[PDB]
Amino acid sequence: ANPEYRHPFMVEYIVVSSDRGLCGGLNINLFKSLVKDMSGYREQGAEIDL
Amino acid sequence: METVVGLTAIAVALLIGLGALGTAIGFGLLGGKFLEGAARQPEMVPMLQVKMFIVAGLLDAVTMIGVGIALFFTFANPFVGQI
Repeated sequence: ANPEYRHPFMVEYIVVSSDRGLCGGLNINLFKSLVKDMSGYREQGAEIDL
Repeated sequence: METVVGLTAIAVALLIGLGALGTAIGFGLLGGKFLEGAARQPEMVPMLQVKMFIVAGLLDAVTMIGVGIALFFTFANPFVGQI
């Protein structure tokens, strides 16, 4: 309804992990999946903030 | 004779002066809103111009009648013949 203004968030990583033991691969499977996308950003030559 | 002719110059001034006063303020009010609408939706400007001209015809209608009766009182005065 308001085409008069475009917020910067409408035109063109925070990582969650546990604080304790006994995790059945929970954190490892997440870091394994993250490294794939961080490596992809370096093939593109982009800098990364975490 | 002099009173009728003198009071017909005052009639012409009122017919055009009162018309000019209203028309100037009326377009200041109408035009101000045309700029407000054009700034909010710059893609609708073609449609807003035609809609403003529809209203402009209504706004000046009686002013144009008065300015035609004032150029008639000026050239070939209708009240001089009556006396």
